[PDB]
Amino acid sequence: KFPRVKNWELGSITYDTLCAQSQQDGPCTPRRCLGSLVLPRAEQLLSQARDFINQYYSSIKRSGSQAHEERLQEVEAEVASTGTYHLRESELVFGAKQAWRNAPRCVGRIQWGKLQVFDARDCSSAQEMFTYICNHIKYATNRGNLRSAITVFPQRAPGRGDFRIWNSQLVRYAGYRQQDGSVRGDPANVEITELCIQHGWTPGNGRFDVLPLLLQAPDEAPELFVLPPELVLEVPLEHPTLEWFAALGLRWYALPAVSNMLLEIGGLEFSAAPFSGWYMSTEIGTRDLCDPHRYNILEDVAVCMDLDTRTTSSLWKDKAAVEINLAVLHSFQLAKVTIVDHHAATVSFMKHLDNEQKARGGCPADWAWIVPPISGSLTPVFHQEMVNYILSPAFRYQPDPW
Amino acid sequence: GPKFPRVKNWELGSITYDTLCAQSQQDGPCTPRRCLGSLVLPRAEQLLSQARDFINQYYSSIKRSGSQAHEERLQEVEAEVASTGTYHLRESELVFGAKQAWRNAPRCVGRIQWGKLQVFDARDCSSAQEMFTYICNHIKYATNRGNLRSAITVFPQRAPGRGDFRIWNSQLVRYAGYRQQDGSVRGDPANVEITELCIQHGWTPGNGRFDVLPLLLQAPDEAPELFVLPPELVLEVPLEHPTLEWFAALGLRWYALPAVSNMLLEIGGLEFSAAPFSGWYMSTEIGTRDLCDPHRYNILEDVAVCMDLDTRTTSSLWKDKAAVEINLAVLHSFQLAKVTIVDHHAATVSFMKHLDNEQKARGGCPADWAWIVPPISGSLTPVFHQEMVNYILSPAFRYQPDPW
Ligand code: HEM
Ligand code: HEM
Ligand SMILES: Cc1cc(N)nc(C[C@@H]2CNC[C@@H]2OCCNCCc2cccc(F)c2)c1
Ligand SMILES: Cc1cc(N)nc(C[C@@H]2CNC[C@@H]2OCCNCCc2cccc(F)c2)c1
Ligand SMILES: C[C@H](O)[C@H](O)[C@H]1CNc2nc(N)[nH]c(=O)c2N1
Ligand SMILES: C[C@H](O)[C@H](O)[C@H]1CNc2nc(N)[nH]c(=O)c2N1
Ligand SMILES: [Zn+2]
Repeated sequence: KFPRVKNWELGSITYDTLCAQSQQDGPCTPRRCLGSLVLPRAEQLLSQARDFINQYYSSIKRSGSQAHEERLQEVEAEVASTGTYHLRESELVFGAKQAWRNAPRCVGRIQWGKLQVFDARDCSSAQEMFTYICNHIKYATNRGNLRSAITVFPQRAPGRGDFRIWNSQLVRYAGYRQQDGSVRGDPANVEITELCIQHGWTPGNGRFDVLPLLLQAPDEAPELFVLPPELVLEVPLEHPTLEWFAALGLRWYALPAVSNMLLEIGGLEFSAAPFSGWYMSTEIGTRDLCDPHRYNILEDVAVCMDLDTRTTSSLWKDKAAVEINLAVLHSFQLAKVTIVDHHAATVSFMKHLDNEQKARGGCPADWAWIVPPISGSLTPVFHQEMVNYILSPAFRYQPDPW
Repeated sequence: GPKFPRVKNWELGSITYDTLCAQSQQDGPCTPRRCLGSLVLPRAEQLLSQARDFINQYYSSIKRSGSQAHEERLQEVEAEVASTGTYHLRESELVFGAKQAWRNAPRCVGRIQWGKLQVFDARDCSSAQEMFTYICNHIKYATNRGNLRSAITVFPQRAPGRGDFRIWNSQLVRYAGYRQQDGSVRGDPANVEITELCIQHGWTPGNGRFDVLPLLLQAPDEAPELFVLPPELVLEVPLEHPTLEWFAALGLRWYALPAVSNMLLEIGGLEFSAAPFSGWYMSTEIGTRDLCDPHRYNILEDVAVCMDLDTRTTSSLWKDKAAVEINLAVLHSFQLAKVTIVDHHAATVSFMKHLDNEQKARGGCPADWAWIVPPISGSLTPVFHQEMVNYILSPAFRYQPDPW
């Protein structure tokens, strides 16, 4: 009923009691575990709303108070009359932080209480979305001293189409399918790149061309907006000891800003609610730059290092990957842009686990995502058993809107 | 697609559906409420149904399903259970079952080799002395002077009201761990308990970092007996680095033969409590887990100091750099000593081939992602990008709690 959770490095044991609060089923059954899958495939609104309002008044230590009773009344009155309701700004702020706190795949949750929430629910056009997005980027970037933020656009409504940001992140690089079937730039972005061109964008021809935004107001075709280049902070990549590295012309953007996820609070759904923090370096150094289906630079770098590329057992991939990760860290540090390495991040996540154990009796965590893509067992999270489950408020993946 | 789990590879975009999971007769620890896939230890009518299922599997495998020989074997199994409470496997049934248990092991990345397993039948064993003889024969055969051969030796099954055959050691070859006066451990901290148990049963201990442990072998209803492995039987590899000349001076070594000895082999409801098996190492297990785990030999800082890395800060990636060179030293040293070993890149490549093989042969492959993905360089290997479905099939290897 309550899972025992063991840490194999230290021998310590906890019991996860928080999982009993989960009201949403995941993909696993007693017959088979599907934990490694990336996307597994009024009365109800009212109970989700009540539970959320209960969570909110409990957080400000006012459970059972007058304000608590009357707010529940307002919610019931609104839902009974209209089939929906609306959150107060303070409730939205609480809800956004809780969705972050609840996110099982996020190693950065020690920071969960520190989040700037921009209320963009008064947005009525793709143009207004753009202005809000520009302000988010400026605030969050803060000349390299990154600040966590989320901008929340109008909720879904039974009648109409969603507000949507078509881009999966606010800042990404284009991928241009070449004549010879190869890709120039980021192969993950060929489709969105093609959509932008088809919506009137004049493309670059570089490996690191910042994509325009396609923003969608309800039941309208998406509209194209180019980010002012001064707003988009980038970091040229150099290596502390390998001089030829800077000459690879590699770079990455400062701000990791996820724009494709749905934010669910109290049964209400925010289909556009882009959020940003700061990078953990292995994501750039390992996944973005070294994934075979991404920039795939591993062999290039290894040849520059004069490593024997002919055989796996020289561990040329492992050596090149480490140096690339080092270059990312050195470069962001040099440019004075907030970044965290995987050792520091996982140490802080272990602290987060302990804090949550005391605060809530557990912490939903997805081990496959929490353990970094290099040097897994070198981090403390590798030796930590984790219990995974869905708590609400929650961030939810939504498929590309085309 | 159908009502079976959809399984995606994110590097290649390819999709399969796992239909094999329908064959699972045993619950794992997950529910719709919560996933427990990352936990190491998951929390006569019965016998006969497991037996029938296994016999059905055996006759399917030899293409005689529904035949007279198949029906007669089922009747023979039932009549034996009816009169004795148990039954016994034929030689070829044991061979099939042991191979199938390996094939079915979700945590094993080496399964491309599953059909090549030398099965030693030791079901005639009747004393701890004879267990020792069988184990020495296994080690000699498996080691083969460095040209390693996969093998399993199967001792008699669990029986009603009679004690088990048990090997107390978790592996046939492990190093001692000696608790020091200052609280530190000399040798392998993982083995402190077994080391102290060996001393209690009359072993004169060494005082090195790499002292091979004796075996504690238990025959039915007896105290375990102590047996020292003759040193000429235990092949070891001194560790050196191809370019860093000081590495050899560290005096590190590892043994050639990974031989797991504490797992239970379950076949058709029969339980083989002693059935040690062995293959060859994947290099990251030694280089990363055995040598670099904080709770094991913990040599990362030592090696990083020798490499002159800045160990005072995480962002120098000193742990990552040292771990890579230690892993390279292991591969290099085993290759130099002509002892079979496989790197994590070659092993995960072969496992992807295995997945494709099993997709065609059985419609899926149970696999534990957290164990298949190696402990360094995870996403540099193809298995990181492959979704995996985990479920329990029988025949199976199951973990056994220490007999103490
Ligand atoms: C402040 C610094 C932060 C760090 C270092 C961090 C770190 C990470 C990392 C490494 C991942 C896995 C990324 C991947 O491989 O795709 C992740 C995922 C995630 N993070 Fe955090 N994060 C931070 C801030 C935030 C914020 C501000 C939010 C929302 C308010 C958030 C919510 C999420 C969610 C929902 C995921 C899963 C995303 C997905 O499914 O693609 N994180 N984070
Ligand atoms: C032939 C070369 C082999 C290779 C390269 C290999 C590789 C591996 C690796 C890397 C692991 C994870 C070990 C750990 O981290 O503790 C593992 C586990 C396992 N292997 Fe294989 N293996 C091989 C042969 C075998 C054989 C012959 C058997 C049995 C017949 C077997 C059955 C298992 C089982 C049952 C586990 C899980 C053990 C546990 O739960 O502690 N493997 N293997
Ligand atoms: C198919 C699919 C499902 C899903 N849940 N998610 C995705 C995004 C993928 C996950 N892996 C790569 C890519 O995500 C890339 C974006 N990752 C940034 C995470 C981050 C880091 C620091 C601060 C933040 F605010 C956010 C795709
Ligand atoms: C508690 C517990 C549960 C469990 N299932 N397992 C264990 C042994 C642990 C697993 N992780 C480290 C240690 O096992 C160390 C032994 N692993 C050798 C694997 C191997 C490699 C090549 C060929 C083979 F035939 C076998 C402990
Ligand atoms: C198939 C597998 O689940 C998939 O490759 C996951 C593994 N772990 C991950 N972990 C993080 N942090 N981000 C990812 O995109 C992934 N991908
Ligand atoms: C907590 C976690 O499940 C545990 O540390 C696992 C992770 N993956 C592993 N994978 C392998 N191959 N061997 C192990 O011992 C472990 N340990
Ligand atoms: Zn699961």
